[PDB]
Amino acid sequence: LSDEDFKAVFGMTRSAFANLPLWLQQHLKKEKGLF
Repeated sequence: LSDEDFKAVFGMTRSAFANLPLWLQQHLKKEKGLF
């Protein structure tokens, strides 16, 4: 994903996402159907 596409999907930047706990990172990936 481009940075703008990432922000569109997850509502946050890649670096913000990386600050989330792993459990929430994985929650969001499943939720959005990615990775």
